[PDB]
Amino acid sequence: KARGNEYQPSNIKRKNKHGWVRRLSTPAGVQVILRRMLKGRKSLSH
Amino acid sequence: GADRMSKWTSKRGPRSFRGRKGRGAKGIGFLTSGWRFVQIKEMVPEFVVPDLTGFKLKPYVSYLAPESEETPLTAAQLFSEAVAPAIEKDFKDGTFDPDNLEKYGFEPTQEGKLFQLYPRNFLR
Amino acid sequence: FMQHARKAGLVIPPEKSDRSIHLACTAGIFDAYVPPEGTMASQVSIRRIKDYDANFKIKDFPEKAKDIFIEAHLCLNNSDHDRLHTLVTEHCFPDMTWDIKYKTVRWSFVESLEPSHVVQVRCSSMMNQGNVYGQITVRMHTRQTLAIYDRFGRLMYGQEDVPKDVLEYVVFEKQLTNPYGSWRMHTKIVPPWAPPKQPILKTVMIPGPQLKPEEE
Amino acid sequence: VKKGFRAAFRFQKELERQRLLRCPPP
Amino acid sequence: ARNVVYPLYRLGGPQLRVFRTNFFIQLVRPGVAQPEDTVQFRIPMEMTRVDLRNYLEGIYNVPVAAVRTRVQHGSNKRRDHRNVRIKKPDYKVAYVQLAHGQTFTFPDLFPEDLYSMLEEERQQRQSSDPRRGGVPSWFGL
Amino acid sequence: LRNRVTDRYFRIQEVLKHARHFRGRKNRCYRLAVRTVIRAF
Amino acid sequence: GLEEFFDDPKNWGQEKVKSGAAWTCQQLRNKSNEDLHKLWYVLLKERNMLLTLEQEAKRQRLPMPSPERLDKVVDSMDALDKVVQEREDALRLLQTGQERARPGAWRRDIFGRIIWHKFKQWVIPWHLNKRYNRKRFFALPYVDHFLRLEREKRARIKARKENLERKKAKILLKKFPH
Amino acid sequence: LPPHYRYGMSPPGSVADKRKNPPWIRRRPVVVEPISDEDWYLFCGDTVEILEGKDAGKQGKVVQVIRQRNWVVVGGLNTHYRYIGKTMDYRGTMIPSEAPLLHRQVKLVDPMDRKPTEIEWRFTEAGERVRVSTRSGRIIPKPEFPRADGIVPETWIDGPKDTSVEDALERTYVPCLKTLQEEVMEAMGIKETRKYKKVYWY
Amino acid sequence: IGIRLTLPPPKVVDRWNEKRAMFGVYDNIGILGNFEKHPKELIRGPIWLRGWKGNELQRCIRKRKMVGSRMFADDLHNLNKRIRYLYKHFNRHGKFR
RNA sequence: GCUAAACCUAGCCCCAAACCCACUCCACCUUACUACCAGACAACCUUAGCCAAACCAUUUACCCAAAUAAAGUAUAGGCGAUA
RNA sequence: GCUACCUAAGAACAGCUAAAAGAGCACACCCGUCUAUGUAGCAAAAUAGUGGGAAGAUUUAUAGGUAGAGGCGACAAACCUA
RNA sequence: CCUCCGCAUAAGCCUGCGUCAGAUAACAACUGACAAUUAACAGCCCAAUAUCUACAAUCAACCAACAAGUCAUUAUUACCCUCACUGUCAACCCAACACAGGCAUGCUCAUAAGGAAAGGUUAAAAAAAGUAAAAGGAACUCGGCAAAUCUUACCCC
Ligand SMILES: [Mg+2]
Ligand SMILES: [Mg+2]
Ligand SMILES: [Mg+2]
Ligand SMILES: [Mg+2]
Ligand SMILES: [Mg+2]
Ligand SMILES: [Mg+2]
Ligand SMILES: [Mg+2]
Ligand SMILES: [Mg+2]
Ligand SMILES: [Mg+2]
Ligand SMILES: [Mg+2]
Ligand SMILES: [Mg+2]
Ligand SMILES: [Mg+2]
Ligand SMILES: [Mg+2]
Ligand SMILES: [Mg+2]
Ligand SMILES: [Mg+2]
Ligand SMILES: [Mg+2]
Ligand SMILES: [Mg+2]
Ligand SMILES: [Mg+2]
Ligand SMILES: [Mg+2]
Ligand SMILES: [Mg+2]
Ligand SMILES: [Mg+2]
Ligand SMILES: [Mg+2]
Ligand SMILES: [Mg+2]
Ligand SMILES: [Mg+2]
Ligand SMILES: [Mg+2]
Ligand SMILES: [Mg+2]
Repeated sequence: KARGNEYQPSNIKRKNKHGWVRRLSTPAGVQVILRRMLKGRKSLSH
Repeated sequence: GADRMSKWTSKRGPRSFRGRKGRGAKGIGFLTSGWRFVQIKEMVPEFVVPDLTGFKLKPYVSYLAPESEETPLTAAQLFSEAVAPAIEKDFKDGTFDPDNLEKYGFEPTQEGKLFQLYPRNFLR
Repeated sequence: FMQHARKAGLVIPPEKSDRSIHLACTAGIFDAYVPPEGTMASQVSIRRIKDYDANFKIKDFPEKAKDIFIEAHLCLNNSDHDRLHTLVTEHCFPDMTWDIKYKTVRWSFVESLEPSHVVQVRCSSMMNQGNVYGQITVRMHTRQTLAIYDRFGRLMYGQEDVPKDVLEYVVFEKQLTNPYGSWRMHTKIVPPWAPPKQPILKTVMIPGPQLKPEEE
Repeated sequence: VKKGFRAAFRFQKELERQRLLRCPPP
Repeated sequence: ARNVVYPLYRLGGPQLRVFRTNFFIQLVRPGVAQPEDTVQFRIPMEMTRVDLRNYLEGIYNVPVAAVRTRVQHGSNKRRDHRNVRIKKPDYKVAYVQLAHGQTFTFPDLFPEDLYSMLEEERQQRQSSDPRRGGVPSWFGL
Repeated sequence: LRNRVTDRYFRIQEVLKHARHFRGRKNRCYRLAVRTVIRAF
Repeated sequence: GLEEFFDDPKNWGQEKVKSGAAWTCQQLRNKSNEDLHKLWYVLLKERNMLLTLEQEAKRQRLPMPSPERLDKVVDSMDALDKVVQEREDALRLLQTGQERARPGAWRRDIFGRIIWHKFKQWVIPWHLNKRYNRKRFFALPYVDHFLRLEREKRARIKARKENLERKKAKILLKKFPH
Repeated sequence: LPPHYRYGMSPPGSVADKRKNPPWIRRRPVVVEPISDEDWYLFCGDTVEILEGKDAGKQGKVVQVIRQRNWVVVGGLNTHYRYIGKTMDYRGTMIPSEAPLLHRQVKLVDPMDRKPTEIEWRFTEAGERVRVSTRSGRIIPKPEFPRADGIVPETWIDGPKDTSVEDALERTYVPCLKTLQEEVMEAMGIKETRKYKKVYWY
Repeated sequence: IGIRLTLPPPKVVDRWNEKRAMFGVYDNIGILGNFEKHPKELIRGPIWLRGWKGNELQRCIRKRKMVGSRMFADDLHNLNKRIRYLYKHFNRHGKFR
């Protein structure tokens, strides 16, 4: 009906879906953290 | 949405993370048999406190004392000032060899000694 | 004013620095001999002044005092703040130059009925930032004119044509520690028995007590 | 800043002209 | 000790001992009214109640009955001029219930020339009376 | 930027000078004045 | 028992307390070892008293009498720790010949950044545990381009810095005749 | 502190300094001629002659110095005036305030000749350092001055928490070659029969 | 506004300094130096142009051919894109065809 | 008269030369920055497409090792564009 | 982390009829038939009234899975972070 | 005068109307400093080998079924010590907002708890939401839409 309320916060789902470990397990995730430190972003993970 | 810059802490997660995270406190024992915790006097540290009776040293130094140049200690200095007397006197009086070096003071292998040095078990 | 600082939380450490605030004029004065209705201490002060500067004389001091007076007043007329600083103390500068701002001033030295005459000489102690200062008092009796004009150039009081007899006690002081120090005007006596000056042609009122909403 | 000083000179002359027109001397 | 690895222990071995401890503590006056026997301390996050108890019993030689611990959150709500979050350091608090009859109470600490020239000249100064009419009071005429 | 015009002020103020006496925003603004001044000429 | 957390009550309400010079590392070297062990706890008590005092001062919304006292005891304890570290390090280098007193090794992570991986204390070996094997102490080929890019970044930074300082030298040498 | 900081007359950390130079301020920097600390020959308390600028043609004693801006502040020379009283109702009492001076603007002075003489920077035969005068050589000593840490090294008294000089200088060290913890252990007399077992490291 | 109220500082131009008084010297060296050196090797500059004239894409292809191997990845990517755009522009776009 | 307007520094770009990086107090691959236990878990794959050919389907430069010249020649190619 | 579907183990359903119910009236609850307001709105889909179901093919919290040349789909060419 | 709300737990954010000072619909939810939530509550677990485990729930008794259901140990070996660590605040979360929206669970079912529709004045039009209506009672209307009332029968899918 009414949108915008998509993000229902859950910390466990958050860190499992976008955690350091998942990004290090997936080979492409290593490239994610590499591009991110390359650009110089402060938080490499969530 | 969620904040990234704030450092992760036990406060942020659900009950499970709040329990499992830990805030830097180091271990004291273990936990078994229905969340029954048990500490051990062994793992419990023991502060070593001497007596202060007949102790004249004071935390502050008087300005009357003169300046003394730096003397960063080093292995060669310590050996030449401490052990060299014994070595030279035993040389020029009796006889010795690379053996019996534990007499002069030397740990050929660190195991079997309480205070290991590399890796060191003790702290500070 | 420390309660507001406490209540706000602007806590600060005390002023700590090897530097020291150097000045050239002590605040106030040491000794003011009350004028009449109309000694060995001065001699000792003169001896100390001579010890600090052998090239000194009492007989010529009134002439230079008169000169300093007249030139300082001419510098007031002309707004010569630099000369006035050089020849007047920092304690005497404010009371002399505070109220005259936003307006001009006139002063002429017509003549001197009686010659300026020393009254007393005083000397300071060693416990003044490790320095000393010497003071002199001189009675002066002359005739001058004064007329002020405000921002808009209209006369406040006084007349430039008609002089008026005047008698005052000028106080000079000098820093004897430095070589560059010179005598400069510091303060005045303004004794009580002295008469009041001429009032202003304008009339004036004053506000009564501001009755907080309760009769009294 | 827009470099150059010829325009600044031209504008200084304009300004002094305006100043004289505003408070002309006797 | 803080920022120091401990030697790992396995059963049947020596006992860990500290000689030059690094833990520092701060007695503090409380905001909430605690009883007479209670004391409070501000300490790091690494310490614990048992080793703090040994600390007190050994170094300062005071009998200790019980200890509780708490963690306080430094507010990260502050923001600098760059709009960056500023966090105050978190800190642990210890509440020590004393032994039989100590009955401790945090005492009071703070119960009780250029300036000379300044106040001298200030009290020498006289307020310009209104009858003068905003005239300089320096001249005699 | 290596070449930038600095005399825009003057080269437009000549037009505004010729259009000083007009009414409305024409006398003040330029693009409203240019379309009018050339028309006046 | 508890008053040692506070200075002499004579000092209470005083704005400036007397304080002597700090400790010298040379002096601590010259002294014995158990003397240092005792002085450690002495300085501990002093520093605790000072911290309590400054915290109470912040609470009462006032400054502390002698702040330099704090940094004095601080760098004194630092000199003590430094001397003891020097002694134990010289001893280790005499016996074995190790400089850091904590085993480790240069190792290449997944990101290609070579780092001094230090060792933790473990009960079972690395070939039997399962957590340690997941750390994946090696990098893959695709990391080469990213490494090249960080190298390019460092090069640009150094070049900007050196060009900056050259231009500064040039401008002030131009300005001043010399 | 931030880059390109401005070292004004006030020191860092003071209330006036933090009011003048907040964290967010970004003003133009200051250009100064390079002056190596070895080439530096201007210390506080030394007599200095000024011959240009305001109040030119005089000499005096340096109040202090700023090595960053190459400034020297001298007592009562090159002085303007400022009020210090509360301006709310009180007018504000005047006081003279000094201005800084550059090393190229100022020249040192010979004690006996008391004239402006430039300087050479030599090593005396005995070492380790000497500052010498111009054409007619005079050895200029360094001024004497109260350090900030110790108010008086001569008129100093040993407090309770201050240790005596004889006890501070007396040494009791013994190169026993042994560990601190072991030494303290036999000092206590305690013992421990249990032996530390080996553990893995990785 | 673009104009500035105050004048700028005067530009000091020492028309007699080292290189302004030395300018152009050793340029005919090839002509009246018995042809030991040509002026093309005399100039100071990049390696992909020392006595060479050329337009944009010529310079780009030359510098990738010569110093392209030493080039950073991002610079070489931007340069390849540049030569691609310039090729297709000069060859497909414009008048006169 | 206000709102405003003006500044010249920070620094940056292009070249050349030269090869460059990592507390060694603690922590960080489990949910990264978390003192401490039995898993057998490991990578080596043509780039394609837009576009041009006035459609599109074969085809359409993108480097891999001396700058210039030979040479835009020999050649290839819905023998067309083009290479 | 919305949504479509599924997986693991959980929770909710008063009262009145019938007294068996993919039954009825009807709370909570789910949905959204009709009307009006609103349309830069309280709201990037709501408010008020009225309505269908409300022990089931029900509703729902938690974690996991299905990823685009695709998934899912009681095919509306639906849904897959407005 | 309202309460179809409240209280707390969970999930979620993280100090976000507690003390002190300040200037800045109204000027505290804005800034600087100060203090804070104390575990018994809830997380943070189980030595191995082999081995055992046909018989739902529905007050579980009867009857009554079908969609066939949520729970147990045993023999041996080894087994000293002990309660440490972590969350504990708030007027709070997802919707760009102090958003009339959305939100699981236990008790309260009208509240012992929580709240305030009106800034003040006049009572013009038009507009929204209600209330009442003479006689007629669908003749309005595409259509009994809406409102009112409590009502019959028949067709297509
Ligand atoms: Mg959104
Ligand atoms: Mg959901
Ligand atoms: Mg975000
Ligand atoms: Mg707790
Ligand atoms: Mg205008
Ligand atoms: Mg194609
Ligand atoms: Mg569905
Ligand atoms: Mg029912
Ligand atoms: Mg039904
Ligand atoms: Mg409908
Ligand atoms: Mg209807
Ligand atoms: Mg129904
Ligand atoms: Mg139904
Ligand atoms: Mg269909
Ligand atoms: Mg269709
Ligand atoms: Mg419990
Ligand atoms: Mg609570
Ligand atoms: Mg909902
Ligand atoms: Mg109430
Ligand atoms: Mg209201
Ligand atoms: Mg109204
Ligand atoms: Mg009717
Ligand atoms: Mg009908
Ligand atoms: Mg009709
Ligand atoms: Mg009809
Ligand atoms: Mg009809």
